[PDB]
Amino acid sequence: MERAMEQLNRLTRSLRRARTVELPEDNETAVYTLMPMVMADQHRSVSELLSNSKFDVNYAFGRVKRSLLHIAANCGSVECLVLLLKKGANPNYQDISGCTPLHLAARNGQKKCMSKLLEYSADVNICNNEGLTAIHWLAVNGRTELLHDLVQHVSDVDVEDAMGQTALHVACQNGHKTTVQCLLDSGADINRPNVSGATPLYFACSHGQRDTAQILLLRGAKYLPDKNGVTPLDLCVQGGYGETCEVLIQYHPRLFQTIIQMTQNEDLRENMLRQVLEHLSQQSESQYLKILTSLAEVATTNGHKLLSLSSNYDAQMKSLLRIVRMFCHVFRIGPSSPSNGIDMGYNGNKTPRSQVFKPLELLWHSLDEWLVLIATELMKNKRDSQDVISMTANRLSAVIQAFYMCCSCQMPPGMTSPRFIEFVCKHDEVLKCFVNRNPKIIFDHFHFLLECPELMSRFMHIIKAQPFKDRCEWFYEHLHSGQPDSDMVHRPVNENDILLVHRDSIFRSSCEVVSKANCAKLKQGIAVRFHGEEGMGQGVVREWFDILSNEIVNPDYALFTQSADGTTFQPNSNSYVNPDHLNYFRFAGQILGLALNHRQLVNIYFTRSFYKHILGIPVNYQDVASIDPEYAKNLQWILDNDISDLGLELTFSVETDVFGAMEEVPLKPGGGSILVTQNNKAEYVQLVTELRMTRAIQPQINAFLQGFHMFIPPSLIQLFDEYELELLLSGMPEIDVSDWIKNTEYTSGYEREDPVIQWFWEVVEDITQEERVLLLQFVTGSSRVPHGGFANIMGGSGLQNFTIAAVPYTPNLLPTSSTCINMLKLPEYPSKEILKDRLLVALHC
Amino acid sequence: MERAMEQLNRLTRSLRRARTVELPEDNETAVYTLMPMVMADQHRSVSELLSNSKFDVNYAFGRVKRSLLHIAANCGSVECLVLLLKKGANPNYQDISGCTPLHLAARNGQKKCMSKLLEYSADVNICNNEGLTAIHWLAVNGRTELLHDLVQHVSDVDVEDAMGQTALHVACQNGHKTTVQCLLDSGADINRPNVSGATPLYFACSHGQRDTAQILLLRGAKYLPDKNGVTPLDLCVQGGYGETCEVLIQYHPRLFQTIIQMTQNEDLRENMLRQVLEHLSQQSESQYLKILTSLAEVATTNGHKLLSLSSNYDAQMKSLLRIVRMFCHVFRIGPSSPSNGIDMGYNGNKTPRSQVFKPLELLWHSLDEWLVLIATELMKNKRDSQDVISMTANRLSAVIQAFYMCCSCQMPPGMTSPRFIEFVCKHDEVLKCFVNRNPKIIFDHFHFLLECPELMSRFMHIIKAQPFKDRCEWFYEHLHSGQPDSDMVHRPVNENDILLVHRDSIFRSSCEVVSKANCAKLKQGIAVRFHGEEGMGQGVVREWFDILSNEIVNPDYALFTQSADGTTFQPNSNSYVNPDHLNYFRFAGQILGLALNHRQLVNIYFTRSFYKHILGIPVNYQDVASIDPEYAKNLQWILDNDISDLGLELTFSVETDVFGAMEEVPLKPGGGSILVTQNNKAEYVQLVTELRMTRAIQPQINAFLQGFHMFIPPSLIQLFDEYELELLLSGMPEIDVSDWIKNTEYTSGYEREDPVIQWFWEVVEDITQEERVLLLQFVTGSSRVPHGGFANIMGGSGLQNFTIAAVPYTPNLLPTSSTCINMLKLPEYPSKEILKDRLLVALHC
Repeated sequence: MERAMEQLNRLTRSLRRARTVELPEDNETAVYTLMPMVMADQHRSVSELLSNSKFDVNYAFGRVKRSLLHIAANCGSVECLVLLLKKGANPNYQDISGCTPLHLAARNGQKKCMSKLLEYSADVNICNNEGLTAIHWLAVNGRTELLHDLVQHVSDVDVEDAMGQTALHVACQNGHKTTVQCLLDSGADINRPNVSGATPLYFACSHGQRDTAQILLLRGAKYLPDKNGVTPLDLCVQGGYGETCEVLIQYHPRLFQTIIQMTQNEDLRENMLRQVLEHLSQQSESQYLKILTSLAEVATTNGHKLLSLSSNYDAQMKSLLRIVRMFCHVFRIGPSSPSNGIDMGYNGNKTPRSQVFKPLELLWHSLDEWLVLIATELMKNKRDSQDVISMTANRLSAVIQAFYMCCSCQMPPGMTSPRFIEFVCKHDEVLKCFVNRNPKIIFDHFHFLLECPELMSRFMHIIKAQPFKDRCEWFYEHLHSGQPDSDMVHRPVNENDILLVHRDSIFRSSCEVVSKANCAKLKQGIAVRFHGEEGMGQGVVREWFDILSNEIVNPDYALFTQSADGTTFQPNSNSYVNPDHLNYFRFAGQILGLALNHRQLVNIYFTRSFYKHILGIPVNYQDVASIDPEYAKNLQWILDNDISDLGLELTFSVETDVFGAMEEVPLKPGGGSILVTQNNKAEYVQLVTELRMTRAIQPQINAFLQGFHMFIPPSLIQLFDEYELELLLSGMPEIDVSDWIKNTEYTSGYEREDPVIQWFWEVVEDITQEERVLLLQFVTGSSRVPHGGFANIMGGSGLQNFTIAAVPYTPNLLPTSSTCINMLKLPEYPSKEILKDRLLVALHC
Repeated sequence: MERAMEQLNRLTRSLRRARTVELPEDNETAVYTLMPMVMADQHRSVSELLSNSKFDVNYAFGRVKRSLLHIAANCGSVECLVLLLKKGANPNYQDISGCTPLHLAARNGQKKCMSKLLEYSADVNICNNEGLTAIHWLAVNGRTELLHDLVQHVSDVDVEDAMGQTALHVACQNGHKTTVQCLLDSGADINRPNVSGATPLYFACSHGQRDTAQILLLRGAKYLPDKNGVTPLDLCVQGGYGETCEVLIQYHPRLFQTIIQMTQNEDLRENMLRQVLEHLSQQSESQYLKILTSLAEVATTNGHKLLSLSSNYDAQMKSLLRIVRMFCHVFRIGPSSPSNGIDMGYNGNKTPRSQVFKPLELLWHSLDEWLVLIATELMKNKRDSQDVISMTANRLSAVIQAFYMCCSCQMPPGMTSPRFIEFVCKHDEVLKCFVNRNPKIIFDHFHFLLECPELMSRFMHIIKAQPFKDRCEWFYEHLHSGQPDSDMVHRPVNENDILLVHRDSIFRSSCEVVSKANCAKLKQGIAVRFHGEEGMGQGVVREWFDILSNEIVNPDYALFTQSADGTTFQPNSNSYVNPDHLNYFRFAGQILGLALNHRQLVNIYFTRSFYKHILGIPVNYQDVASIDPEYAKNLQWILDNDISDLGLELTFSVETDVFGAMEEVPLKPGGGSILVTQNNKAEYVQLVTELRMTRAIQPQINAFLQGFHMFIPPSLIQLFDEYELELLLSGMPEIDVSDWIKNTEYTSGYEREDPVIQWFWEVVEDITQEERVLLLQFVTGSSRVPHGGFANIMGGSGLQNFTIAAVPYTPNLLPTSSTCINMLKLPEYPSKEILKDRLLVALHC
């Protein structure tokens, strides 16, 4: 009969909202309704008509093949969970990844399921095929409360992955508290060696969990190395964190010495040691002393042992520096307080210096014990001057580097001790005797001993004591290195190495651009752009300079002029008319400052005065000649004469006919109140020159350098000679001896028939280009022959090719090059060997 | 004798600082010392020993060949300037560019030089070979003071470039005051026709110099067109500035009408007219009226003249809109005050409406005079229904577009007048009769008449009145256009169309990404990136979606489930457990929202309910069947029966067994206090359904759409049918009739021997793909056959290939597809033509 509808007649009336019929005859259908309702947490609904059914739970679903009993892990359906277990189940199934509802409850954080599951039970000691246990699952997650609420059910703390890790091994690898105390309360093993022999502790010293480690050593946790032999402590280094060591050392003060041993080694990136020592140094004064004290002893030891001659030059030496460099750095931060860094409040100290520095004093005394002998040895070796000398020199070279390092920190910034100088006072001989052997060297050991101008304030001395001929291939080092100082050999990078130029007004526009940027972004071969247009990288860069190669010397802002030669330039004294000029002078040197760093020439060259004022020299007498010959020619006549002869005196105040005013102005205060002494003849005119400069040069020159020194520091340049200097502004010349032969002019009734000229050419045609280029400028001032060759020489005004001038000028005297006359004046030597020998004496100087 | 040194013996003593000897015997030397000293402004120094010399000034220098007399232009060396002119000179030389020291003094701003030069004189009427005169040089620079101080020397104001420009022509082309008044005071010509006939005034109307123009028309400056015939006034338009016109019209009120004539034209970018009219409208109320009034008359005229049938469809129509569109825009800014914009303070007005709108009223009355007849014509044409009809329709179509434009501005935003509706009330017949002819059209004229839902709040009406068969190639328009609404056919661009994804957590990561951006940046086929890695543009984009094609339907956050069919999805009702879900639902639609805009499928498809809740439909009865058959099967049995039969009633409060509570809850307040009426049988269960939805669907659905509508507005979609909808989510299917033939299942003791099946296939194999795809889903619900073909069908649970079912089900009735049974139930038609004809009646519906 149709009474089968009667159950539904109840369902429709009052249960159709909640439920359907449990007679679809497919277990897959049952999940298609229950799978929500399980997750609905419909506690008893699941049972209501399920009271009739023929579908057991051991059948599962999904590609996982997972039962709803697993699913109940998710939403906390504890009542349905029980309802399932009234039906029965084997919860720790062979799930696809070795999982189980228990693990999944933990992941879902349903407490009561874990409880009610474990009011029943199924073995937890099981694992995933991926490795983990229930307990390990919780340890990484650090799921404390359930995990403490879990231990009551379970027997063993020997639980392990098949790999062997315990929960204990996890919680410090991850970093966590509570997992400790429970298992400590449970009585687990503290050393519990891994398969590799590692320990729970061994993790933490990789980690930085200072506080647990404070508990464990309190708890009595043992210290010991790996099965391989390494220590825990080598790791807390590479973790960089030092309070964890500070915690460690409260439990083991013994090991403080070990760090002094860990630094002798060389396996490390040294910087990490600084992190540690930086911190600890700021953890006591009494520490801070004993630290430095101990270091010096090591330094002192290795110092002696570098002089233990068998020591390799590599081993001891590198060990040394790594102690010293920090030692220098530590003193910068400086005398610590207990538990704290540098002693605040009181700027002095408790007289540490002897206690800390005594081990040095023996080494330096020991150094002195060698060096003082050594001066005797090489100096006494008078008739006769492998090289143990050069060997031992190198060993000491490291030490010589120390003597700046040890010394250059207990002084304000930049300033040196005269104690350094006193060292030089005794050993000056030997010091020359090294560079006598080692031209190759300065930028390695000595690199900074030069660098100080306050030492070069004397040690200009040795810079000259090494003469010119050695400087050539190291004049080249500044080219085929970067500048061999490492900040200049090296080029940085930045995310925006780009500048945008406005094309029609590059002279003022670039001033608006480059002023709007900072040095470090610009200390690089940066690419350049137009304003709103690309420029093909290097292309616009070529355009940008070589346009500025015009704009700079164009009278675009009333800025420069040509000197008396023509074919060159010198700044206009009158550029103070328009006050922005200094912004252009600062700008000017910056632009050139790039030109040399990245080493493409400029299509400009300048007179001699300008290079000289840059490079820092007091300009000599004869440079005057390019200003006006009628001035200089007659001053030369004065250099023969004295006050006794000429029957005239200089009024030491003269009409400073400048700025539309014959400004009566003295030579000098005090200088205005004297008459000419015979000694003064060149000396005031030097001052007239400098005072011919000061009116426009002095402010403007400084403005120019301060823009210039951005891109090269002033002191790298001290090698260079001003004559050679332009070669990086212009490249080497094509030495055009061929076209030179073509247009040699001759005077004094004079043509190549003269054997003097035959003897002349015979010397010329064996001369190095390193001297031919000098002679070219020595007599022209300017350098470059035009594009076609030496025939293109125009003399500025009238095509005066170069002239060779021999005259009855005394053989007892040296030449003078009538420069803008494009001429060199020479004495007629009597004979060949006299010419061939003494013409060299004439020309080299 | 050596007494020649005596002059220098004075020089050294007291003049060597200031001077040298003037005997170098080269005039080029003299410049090499003086060229500074000239610029030094050494007033008298230049003369001192120059008193003896043999070098005249007419010799010059540089590639310019320029004298120091020119150079004195620079620094104001008036005394030296005179000193030169004591020596004599011809200052207006044939300089290289036709220049002269006078021009150069002006450029350098040295007043006295200009004075002292012109205490002497040389003809200023000369010019540059580049074109300019002295006076023109000053005009552009606007160098007033010297220029006023200049006129006293000079005779003519007829001065001109050889091109013919006067100073007067310059100063307004550039914009400047003072040059006017001086020459006005001088008595220059105000019209002064150029070679092209242009005038000084003619420049200003290109320029915007309102104030001079205020002076000139005050001064009596004449108005007149070009030699070509164009006006000044056409330029002040394209300069966009209107007060200059406002200045103009104070002097010429007559021309106010001309702008009404300038807008009829079509040479212009219309926007500039808005700039003008925007301003002027805000320059009086009485203006503001007369403006709109005049416009309507033009509109009214052109309106009639569009109905002057000879008018081309292009000309009058475009003229119209350009009046109306502004007219609409003007009212937005709205009723102006005198001299000012919109009347502040009082939100009403002075009753403008009839005065402004009357010209419309005739046109619309005139429109009504046509349309009311026109309904008669086409409707009375009853036996018999080129096409002047379609022609005149198009003409009116423009007008029909007006009727929204004229109407949709005196109302708050979005809302319409029922006056519009009243128009439809009379003309509904004709309105259908157009689209009856014009399927092709809506997005051109009507585009917005649809767009209003408040009009579609009725005009849903005509959207259905046009039936399905027309929608196919315009269902395709949304594909082979963008969406044919222009904002969607068009894609914007931005400088950063880039998003950065984090690869291992794309589901939550992308939520962190896309929430961190704004719509307009994202309304584009934007490229995508990984976090710290590139992704090959389209590649990661494919990866990003097609990973999300998994992540979305993965139970990754407890979000979706599979529906009863399997092989599809529906949202989990239980996703309210974890409150961020709405952020994912909003997120969800956004992600899909891109998928359709840029038209690559998703590797997902959904059930029918989900599409229906999206698209805005009230879900029908039979969609229920995918939820539970045991529910739906028995409700079907109820649809045969009524309260009279079944002997049962629904308790209108039932156990809402949800959230672990048999929540006794009514059907509805008021619904809970009734018993079943026979009419109610489907009606409450609809409400049960919607209330089976509301518990989870209602909040979540809205969250999903609000993320979705970002990338398509809701109303573009109103064309679509939900069945066809998925094709843009999945692409068209490979219609696999071949493999379909291979695995056709058969039941009711039934195999292809039956002629019914022969008659079946005979109909099937002529069916369009546009209907075959429907039938596939009509009986499967799901769409896609797996990769290998129709043989891969798995039925979800048990490989139930599709089944064809014919039964003694009455021929008087239509099919029902037992869908997840993969079956279609059909009546056995008695004969072939009955099958061939009436099976169509069965299947199309």
